Amino acid sequence: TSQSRGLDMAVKNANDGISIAQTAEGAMNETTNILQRMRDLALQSSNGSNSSSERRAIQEEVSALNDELNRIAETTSFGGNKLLNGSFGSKSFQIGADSGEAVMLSMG
Amino acid sequence: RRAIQEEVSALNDELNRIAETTSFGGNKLLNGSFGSKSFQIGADSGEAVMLSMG
Amino acid sequence: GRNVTVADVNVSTVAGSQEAVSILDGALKAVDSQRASLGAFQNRFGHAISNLDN
Amino acid sequence: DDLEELATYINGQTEDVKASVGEDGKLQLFASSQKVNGDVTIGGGLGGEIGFDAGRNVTVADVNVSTVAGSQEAVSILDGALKAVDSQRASLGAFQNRFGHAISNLDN
Amino acid sequence: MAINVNTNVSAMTAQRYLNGAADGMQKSMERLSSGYKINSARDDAAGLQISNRL
Amino acid sequence: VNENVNASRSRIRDTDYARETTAMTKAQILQQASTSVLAQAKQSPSAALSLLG
Repeated sequence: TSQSRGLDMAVKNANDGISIAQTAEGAMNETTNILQRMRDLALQSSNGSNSSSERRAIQEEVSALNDELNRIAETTSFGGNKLLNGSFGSKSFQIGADSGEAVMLSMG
Repeated sequence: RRAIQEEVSALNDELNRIAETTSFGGNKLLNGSFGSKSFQIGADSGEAVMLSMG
Repeated sequence: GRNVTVADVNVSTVAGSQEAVSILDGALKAVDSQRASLGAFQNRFGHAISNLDN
Repeated sequence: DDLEELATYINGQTEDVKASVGEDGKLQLFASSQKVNGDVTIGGGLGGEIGFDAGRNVTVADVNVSTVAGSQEAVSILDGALKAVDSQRASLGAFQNRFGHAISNLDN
Repeated sequence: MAINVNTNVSAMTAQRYLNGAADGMQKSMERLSSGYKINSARDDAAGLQISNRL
Repeated sequence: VNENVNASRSRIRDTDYARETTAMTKAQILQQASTSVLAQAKQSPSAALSLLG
């Protein structure tokens, strides 16, 4: 019964590990969409039909989106526990009924 | 030339009308008194975005 | 060099009208630039809405 | 990084203090009375450039929301307030469980 | 739990959350007839003012 | 003068079919929303029947 109670704590802990990476990856989904948009803008600016002025217009879009990428990195969090700012590091999720049965999760 | 000028002056007076009357619920936008305001788009304090219209 | 804006646009003479065509060219760039600046802000907020909802 | 992005970056980097920007663009910090003791000492080149005044004590009653600076500070005040009420609730809950075991032990 | 007769605190909890559920659907069912989130100052205090101003 | 007066009268009195039809359809959806919620609202006292029964 000690093992049984520990297994429920392991299911609960593993569920938390699932949700923590779910929130982190969901923010990564928008980051992919933003970078694809900035790649569309980058290809557009490279055209020789664009004079100086429209290149400033693309830069304004790119700079605004670039500050948005830093925004998502520094604001995404799990109940105040920041994820994508690089301060999470490697943390272990204990998914066993005995001490020392964790799994290491790290994101850059 | 004064025929064109009279219409140009009317349009110029219209530009000042658009700038001075365009408002968002009594908050004028294009008259230059808006300045820079922080739009809070986060679930925690100090996560706002600066917007400014000249 | 004397400062001239859209208010001082006086097309009653060819000199004033020739300058006028150039003055509004400078004004259209100012309006288009801030419109594009607002448009970048709007797209930035649209992506923020998707991320916040996600 | 402008002031608003600087406030976000300070928020992500450390969780002890919370940064925000006022009406005029003035970076206000908030050191919760439950997490820190004594005054905060601010140094560095950025601290000298921005300039930082003395520490004023605020509470939930002192919350003024008629200004955007007051509302940005308000979110931080009630975050330390929510953590304060939740801290005592856990203490009471562990106490209810403790006498739950005491009642059963006394019955045996 | 001493099995009692005069007190039924389990049922008091049941009707308390029944009260919250019955009220909760009343707000939604009112909101859907009218089509408005803010049917009164209860829901959004300032949201009522700015919506009325708009 | 008659042509311009007629145009002015149309702007003041003659209906706008683009706007009026949208208002009619929106009102139609509004009533259908009201009948649906009213139908669900009439069964609320039936939830009071289960307690004593």
